[PDB]
Amino acid sequence: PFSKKQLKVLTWWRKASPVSDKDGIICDGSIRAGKTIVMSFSYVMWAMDTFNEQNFGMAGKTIGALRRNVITPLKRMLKSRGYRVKDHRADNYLTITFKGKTNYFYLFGGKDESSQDLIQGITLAGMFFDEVALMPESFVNQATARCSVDGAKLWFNCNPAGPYHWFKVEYLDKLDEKNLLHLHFTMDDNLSLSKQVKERYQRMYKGVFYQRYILGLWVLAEGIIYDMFDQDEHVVPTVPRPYEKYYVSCDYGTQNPTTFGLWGLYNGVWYKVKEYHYDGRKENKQKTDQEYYEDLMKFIEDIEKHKFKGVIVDPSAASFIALLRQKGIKVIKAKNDVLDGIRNVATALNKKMILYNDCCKETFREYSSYVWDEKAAERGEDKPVKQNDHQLDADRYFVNTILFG
Repeated sequence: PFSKKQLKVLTWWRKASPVSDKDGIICDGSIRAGKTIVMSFSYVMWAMDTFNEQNFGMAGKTIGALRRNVITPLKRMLKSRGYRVKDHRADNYLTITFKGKTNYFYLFGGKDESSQDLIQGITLAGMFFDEVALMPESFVNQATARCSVDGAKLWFNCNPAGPYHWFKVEYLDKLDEKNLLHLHFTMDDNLSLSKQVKERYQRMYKGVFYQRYILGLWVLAEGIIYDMFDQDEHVVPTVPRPYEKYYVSCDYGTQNPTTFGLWGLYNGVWYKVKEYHYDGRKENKQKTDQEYYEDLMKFIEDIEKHKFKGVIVDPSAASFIALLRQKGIKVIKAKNDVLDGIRNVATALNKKMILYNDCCKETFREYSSYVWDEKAAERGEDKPVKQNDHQLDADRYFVNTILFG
């Protein structure tokens, strides 16, 4: 069962609809509202019905993201209803055929290099954006400019960012000016989710991320980032526990602070067991990659190497990664997504996927001074102020790479 609102996405374009004259549709709102899948399916339906031997565009933050989110379940859904699909993987387009008709669906990425050469020249009968909130504005405008065929329709799908964000300002606020339908989506509009499963997702988020991804609201990122951190809840005594696995997470910095952090699993919870924190300026002495390698070994002396699963480090610190690999240390390149990492660290704090030993003094100080960039947030761009963020960046590298995936 599709909800009343999901059905509106499936039927708005059909000639029988009152709102079929509109030049496109925007579906913003909460996560898990069942909007990405119905809107993807409706786009293909529409395209197949309305045109023949015509080109269409589908876009994501990256072509991979687009495939995992949208295409792969869309293809199973299309095959079910009796559409013949043929994915041309390396070429990044599909040919869907249905009741004698055939159309061409090209896959693009927001920042992708190969995409930006194709979108300069291709002609399109329509365009579809998934997570348009994340895509760069310039690519989105250049893609709509390629929709030159008569009867073309623009389809936008996203989750909320800040209310100064270009997509809010230029598309959602200027809704009649571009002649677009708008359907806002909540978890109420996903009938497959039980009141049991829905209350589980509401627990996952608090603060700005709750207001954005649950209430569906374009609310401003302001003040303390991890407002849900709570020394009652998240700090525990620094006493030995029988840890199953281990990692070390590392923000590298010669000029700045370098930090390590021993993470350790125990009954479904990862504990930041201790912290390393070396400042060049304060100590009045920088450190070489050798010296940090040496320190990293002292940092993990006491743990059993059969439980130690590797050092997570930012790809930028390659000079360090080279050395660590020469010394037979397993390196994991960190999933360095800033905004999505911050979002996940909070979700881990809220669900209590992580806890901290009371000895993590530098980390707790950073929690109280990690703040959103206020100036940039009111330009549309949600960013952290990169200052007192060295333990918290390492903690993000760990949570985003190990816990989430």
